[PDB]
Amino acid sequence: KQYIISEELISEGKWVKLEKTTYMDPTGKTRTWESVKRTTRKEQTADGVAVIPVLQRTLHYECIVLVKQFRPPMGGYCIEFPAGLIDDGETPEAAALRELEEETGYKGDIAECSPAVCMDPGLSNCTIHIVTVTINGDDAENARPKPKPGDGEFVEVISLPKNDLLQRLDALVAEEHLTVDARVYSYALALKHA
Amino acid sequence: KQYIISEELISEGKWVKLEKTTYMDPTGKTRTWESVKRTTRKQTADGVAVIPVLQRTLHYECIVLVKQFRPPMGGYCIEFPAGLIDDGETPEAAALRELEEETGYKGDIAECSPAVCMDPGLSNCTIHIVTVTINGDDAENARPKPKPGDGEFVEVISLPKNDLLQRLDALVAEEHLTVDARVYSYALALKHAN
Ligand SMILES: [Cl-]
Ligand SMILES: [Mg+2]
Ligand SMILES: [Mg+2]
Ligand SMILES: [Mg+2]
Ligand SMILES: [Mg+2]
Repeated sequence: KQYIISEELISEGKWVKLEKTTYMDPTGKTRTWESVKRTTRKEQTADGVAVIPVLQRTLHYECIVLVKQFRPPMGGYCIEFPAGLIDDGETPEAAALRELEEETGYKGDIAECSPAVCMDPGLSNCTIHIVTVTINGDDAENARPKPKPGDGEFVEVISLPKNDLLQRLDALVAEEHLTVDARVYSYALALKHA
Repeated sequence: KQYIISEELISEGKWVKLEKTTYMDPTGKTRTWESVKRTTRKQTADGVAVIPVLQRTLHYECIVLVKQFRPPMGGYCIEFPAGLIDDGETPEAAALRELEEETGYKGDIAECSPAVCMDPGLSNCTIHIVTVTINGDDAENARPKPKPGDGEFVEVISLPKNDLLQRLDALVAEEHLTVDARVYSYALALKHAN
C-alpha cells in the first residue's frame, strides 16, 4: 500500500545527509517526511555492525563486553556494544570480529549474525547487523588484551556479568553520568525478563 | 577529558537538524563530527518505546509489536510501540498513551528506564524504554481499540515471548520487513539468558 515517490536532497555533509522524502500514504494521499541518511553506505547489506560479545571463562560467570566512549552527537560518554561501520567489500561477520578486536583487544568466534535491523527508523535509514560472538577467555590470545583503536578512537572496556547486567548498568548510571545505549538496555531488560 | 567546544547549525528542517560539532579529543586535538538532532525536544528524552507484555491465562505470554511504513527506511518495519513524549508529559504517561493509540491496549507500568541513546554515533536522540504489562483477560483489552493520530497507520503483531527471536526471523525471511534493533536485541537476550 505505502511507498516512496521521491527523495530530494536537502543538505549533504561528508558523513550524513538530510533528505525530504515524499511517499504515498495508505489512504492514497501524498505526504512528506524528513529523513536522515549516511553518505557512506555502498553495497553493504547495512551501515554497520554491533557486536554482542559473550566472554566465557572456566569458573567465571559469562560477561557481556561493552565499550565506553565520548560521543560528540550526545555531548557525553555512552556505554554501548562494540560497533563500527562495515568497510566496502567487508562481510558483517568480518567487520564484527575486526571492530571487537580493535575496540577491546578480544579475538572472538562468530556465533550468529542478524539480518539488517534498523537503528531509528522514524528518523533514519541506518541499519546494522547485530553479530553475536563468543570470546574464549581461557585462550592465551585473550589474556591481557590491548585495544588497537584507530585514529580519533578512544575506548574504555567494561565487562559486566550477564546474570546481573541490568543492575550493573543501573549502578554505573547512578555513580557516573553517562548514557546507556538503547540496544544494550533492551538486552539487559530481556535478560531480567527471561 | 573530552568535551564539546561548539556546534554549528548546518541545516534545520521542521523535525530534524544537522549540526557540525567541534570537540576536544583526549590528546588535546580539536576534531569535528556531523551530528543529527531533533528540533522537537523540550523533556527527559525525545521519545518513549514500550515493551508491552500481553499476559493472558492459558496462553503464551506475548510481546506486542507494531508494523508501519517508515519513510526513511523506504519500507515496512516491526517495532515496539513508540512515540515522542508531549511537552510536559511524563515518560510513563507517554507510554500508556502511545501504547493505547498504536495498539488499543490499556496497560500497567512495570518499570521505566533512564534516558537511553538511539544511535549515539549519529544523533543525540534518546528514549525511555517502558516495560508495561497488559492484562489481556480484562474486558477493556478484549477488543482493543487502536486510536492512531493523523498520518499514523499501524498493524499490530503479537508474538510469543518464549520464541520471539525465531518468530521475528521468520517474518523477515518471508515478509521483507525490517526488525528494529532494540526489538532484535531484546529477542536475542531472551534466547541468551541462563
Ligand atoms: Cl515482565
Ligand atoms: Mg565504534
Ligand atoms: Mg571502531
Ligand atoms: Mg509511533
Ligand atoms: Mg503514536
